[PDB]
Amino acid sequence: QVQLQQSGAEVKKPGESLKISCKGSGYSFTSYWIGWVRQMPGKGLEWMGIIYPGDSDTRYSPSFQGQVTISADKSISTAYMQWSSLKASDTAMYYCARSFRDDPRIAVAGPADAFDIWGQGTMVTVSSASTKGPSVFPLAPPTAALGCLVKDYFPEPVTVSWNSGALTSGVHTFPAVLQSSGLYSLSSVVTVPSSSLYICNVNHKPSNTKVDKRVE
Amino acid sequence: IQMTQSPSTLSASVGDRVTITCRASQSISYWLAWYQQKPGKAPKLLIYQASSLESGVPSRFSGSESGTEFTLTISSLQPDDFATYYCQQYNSYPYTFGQGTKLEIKRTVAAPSVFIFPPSDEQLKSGTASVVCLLNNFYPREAKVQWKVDNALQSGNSQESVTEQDSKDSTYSLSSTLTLSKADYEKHKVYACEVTHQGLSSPVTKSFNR
Repeated sequence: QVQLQQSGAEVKKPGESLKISCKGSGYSFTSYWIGWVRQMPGKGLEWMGIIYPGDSDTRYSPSFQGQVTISADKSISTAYMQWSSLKASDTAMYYCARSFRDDPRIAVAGPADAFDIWGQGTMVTVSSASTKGPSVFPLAPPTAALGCLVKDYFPEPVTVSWNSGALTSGVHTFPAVLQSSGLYSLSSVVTVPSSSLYICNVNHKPSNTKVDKRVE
Repeated sequence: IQMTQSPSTLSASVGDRVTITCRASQSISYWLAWYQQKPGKAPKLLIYQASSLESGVPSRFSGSESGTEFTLTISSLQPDDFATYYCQQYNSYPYTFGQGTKLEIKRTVAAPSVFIFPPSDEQLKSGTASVVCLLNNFYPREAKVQWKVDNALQSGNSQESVTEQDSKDSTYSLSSTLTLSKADYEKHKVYACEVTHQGLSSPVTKSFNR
């Protein structure tokens, strides 16, 4: 199978250096251009630059020239992107992608075409915050709404279930928002018969936090 | 080169013929690609060189060009096709993408059910107060929430979050959180969120006294 495998998610502090990787399998890595593309949270796709691993010829968007270094190790079919000094605004999903070619067998590829193979993305989060478990507060109530406010944690994600997974109809768990404090917050709600008047199960893997809060 | 997509969102139904457009600010020849992306997943290439169908992509996708205007057509929309679509020019460096067109599932108007939640006394012992307004199972996505603290419009101190279209009923839900210092929270009486939505004849207000 033709694939690009990217390195795992990274949570870093500003100023730190970071190198992420993109490993090709199932094709001649040195015969195709590799591009890097950024997607900031909630935004569109932005092209950062490209490299031809066969000779390490590189081009950078003016917006990223001098902020990142793109490189390749052809001996192990891996391309890299490296920051010397991460900024908070580098928080984004980063994709590597291969450019299409009809015939890879000709030695000179010509300019980079459309991206036909995409890596699965590497999430990079840059923040001065430290790992911190959530505080969980109840959202107290024919139909009644109730919920849990999961506040002030870092980094993403938390998972939320209701009644240990037995209660799934009518549940809405909202996307986290980043607060100006630099910590995240989300809420999870469920609607239930007002006649039945409930425990939300919050897990935050980074802090090893588990909280089961009764909402009365 | 600026790539502009239109419309920004499109609501359609399974079996619809849909077209979405991409205009380049100058000639890009035919070096135009179209991509599909689903939430949290990597893009997938659909069309390259303006009209060439990527191997393995169903032929219900087609691309065409008229000058600087490029069109992506889906001839019969299927459930897998609801997604965001991006165009990209690769005529000249830097390569640039359109801002995306989200294709969503059309359904009938549904007014939101609105709920307001005061801060818990647990949280008040912490120094901050979070007031939460829930807009449940509504359609279309466009809604507005305004926070009212003793009749004074709030600005800059709320954040909101929206779910993706519900897998079963194609509605949206939204939560807005008003954040106040507990000092400011103590100094006022009435807290209200005011909800405006196409499904509502007039704005709905849920409120409480501290």
